[PDB]
Amino acid sequence: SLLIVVACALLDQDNRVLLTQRPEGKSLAGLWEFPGGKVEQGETPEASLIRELEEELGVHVQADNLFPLTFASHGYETFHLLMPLYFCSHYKGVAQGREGQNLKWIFINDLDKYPMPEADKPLVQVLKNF
Ligand SMILES: [Mg+2]
Repeated sequence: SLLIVVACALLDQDNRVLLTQRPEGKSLAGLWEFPGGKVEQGETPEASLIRELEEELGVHVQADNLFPLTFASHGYETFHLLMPLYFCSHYKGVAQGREGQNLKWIFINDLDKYPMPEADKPLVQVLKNF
């Protein structure tokens, strides 16, 4: 019924945020989005995000370095999405697409230049003003 997904705005030395794009596979190029994933049973939201970032990007993050920013809340035909967004400017590893996905570091004021899922878009506005 209610799906909880956590996401992260990873910030580099130059105030670029990382967006990722699923591979084109057998059809067309997908949308740009914040890295993240489902919050699973027996995991805190922070644990889930930390694991997602390590699985997807080989980026290593400490819970004390994840800061709540905002959340999105979005109705779909068959479930409700609640999506907490964290920011993180202190992490270890070099982001690489470990699941064959595409990576793009984008200056914060430029994020709304890129096609993004409808749910991710209010989150972009919050990032610009912070
Ligand atoms: Mg994942």
